[PDB]
Amino acid sequence: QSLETRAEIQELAMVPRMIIVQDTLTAVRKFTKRDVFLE
Amino acid sequence: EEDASQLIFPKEFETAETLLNSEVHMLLEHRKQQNESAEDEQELSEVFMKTLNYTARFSRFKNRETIASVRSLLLQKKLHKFELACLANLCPETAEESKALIPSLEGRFEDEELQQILDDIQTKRSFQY
Amino acid sequence: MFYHISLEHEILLHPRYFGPNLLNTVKQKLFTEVEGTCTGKYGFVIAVTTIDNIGAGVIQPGRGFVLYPVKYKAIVFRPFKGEVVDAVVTQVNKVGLFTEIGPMSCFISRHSIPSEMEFDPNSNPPCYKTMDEDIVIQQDDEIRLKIVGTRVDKNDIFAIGSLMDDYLGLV
Amino acid sequence: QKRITTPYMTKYERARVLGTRALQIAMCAPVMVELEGETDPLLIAMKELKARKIPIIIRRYLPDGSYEDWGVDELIISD
Repeated sequence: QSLETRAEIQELAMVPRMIIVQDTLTAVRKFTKRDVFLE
Repeated sequence: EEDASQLIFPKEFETAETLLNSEVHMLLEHRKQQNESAEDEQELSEVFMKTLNYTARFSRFKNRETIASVRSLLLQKKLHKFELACLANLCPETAEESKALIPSLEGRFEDEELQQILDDIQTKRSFQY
Repeated sequence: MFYHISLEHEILLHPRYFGPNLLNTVKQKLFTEVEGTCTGKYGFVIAVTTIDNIGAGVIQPGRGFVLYPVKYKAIVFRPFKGEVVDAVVTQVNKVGLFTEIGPMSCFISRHSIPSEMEFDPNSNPPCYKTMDEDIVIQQDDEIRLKIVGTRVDKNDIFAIGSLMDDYLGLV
Repeated sequence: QKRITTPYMTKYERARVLGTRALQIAMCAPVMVELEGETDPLLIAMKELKARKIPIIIRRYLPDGSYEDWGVDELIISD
């Protein structure tokens, strides 16, 4: 509710400052394969 | 747990110095003067006005010289600060009057010496007429 | 009784007063919070003489209000228990004399009044006069009384006096 | 003077200073820097820190009881 803690949370407690799914890593390996060609 | 007759009261007031009713009027007048003209501020509180009339009505001295003379005269003695304003404010007529009104004085003041002090206050206090 | 003291008061200042020379706003604010009030511990704060110093303004977390501990010199009216002081009568009733010791009001009970005194409702204005008629206490009469006890109510000090002790009366 | 704390400003100090200032700005507090249409209070305070204008003074309490008054402008922020 308070603005002060809201500002603090967005500055240090956000997910980017805290830190991939398995459905993307498997496709990433296939994506970077030399065989893959994109039109 | 505090009693003025036995000279028992909160330790904070020990450092404080007592003031006379007439003397406080001067301090209130100084406060009144600046507020009235020096600064544009809300009118003084009703409490301030009430005490101003009380001090003025019971003021026993005309000017600072009379107030200072009595303060200096009583300071030479071993009078306690609480009795300093109490004796001057009350203005006991005779020595017997002061001791009954002020039990503390009876402890360290004789019937003769104190009489020579109250009468001195009488020579200093003046009436309007 | 009037004394000279140095008190401490934490002043709450809104951020709206963070403009230039904000210390002036703090100084003038102190002339309204502790001025004209009646603390139950030190009595009525009738007036403020001068300001000693202003401490550093600490910002309270979450609240956002900066707290300014300021020291000032003021004169208080603290009625000590068992102290004899002059008083002014404001009204008289069958219950007893109603006195006024400066800013506060002190009430005198009928029992505390000497038995020789007798209330007179016929006389205009009412005044506790004894049968001998030697001493009479009218309204706005300077009388001396001894405060047997004092009680603090609703941020105000109410005093109870008595005239049983010797030399208490018109003199 | 004789200050031994790091010249830089910690992340915790930066978050609190901006948060407290942003709360103050939302309470009709004056803004030192020029206003160019930034409505959100946090943005107003963020540029104030960049321009080194925030009046807030950080009093870092040492574990021994001593305190050091470090100004936000004096401290070296990271942008």
